[PDB]
This record gives sequence, structure tokens and C-alpha cells, in this order.
Amino acid sequence: PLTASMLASAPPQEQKQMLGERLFPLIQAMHPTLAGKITGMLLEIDNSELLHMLESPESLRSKVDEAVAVLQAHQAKEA
Amino acid sequence: LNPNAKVWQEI
Repeated sequence: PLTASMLASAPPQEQKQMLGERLFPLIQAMHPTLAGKITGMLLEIDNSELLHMLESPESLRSKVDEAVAVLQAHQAKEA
Repeated sequence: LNPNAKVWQEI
């Protein structure tokens, strides 16, 4: 598991990738095709919240659901 | 949430 202490041990310029590395497989389970885009969207969130989402499945799911609805709305807006 | 975000590529 990724912890606050582990994340702080990393070079600051690496911290988002450490999060993305752990977030992606879970998001890909939920959304196999679009996981890469969704992970990119969530990585904009603050690291503390991302750490919480990594260890709370309900929290991750609800943010992923939001990301998907925003992506779909944007698809209609670009159309 | 920003739908223009850069796509993640996993290692």
C-alpha cells in the first residue's frame, strides 16, 4: 500500500507518477478502454485525497463515476 | 474535473 510517508520519501517531481502507478490498475478494472484518460483527470486532485481514494474503494468509484460523466459531457460539447 | 487532462501510460 502507498502511504503519506512513502510518498514524502519520493522526489517531489515523482509523486504524481507514484499515485498514477497505483490508481491505474484499479481504474482500468472499472473502465478498461478509457482508464488512461480517467487516471489523467484524477491525478489533478490533491495527493492526500488521492491516497485516501487508493485505500477506500467507495471513494475511488464515486470520483471515477464523476470523471466518466464529465468526459461524456465533453464529448457532446466537442461534437 | 478536466476532460482535457493528459492520458496516463502505465509501467
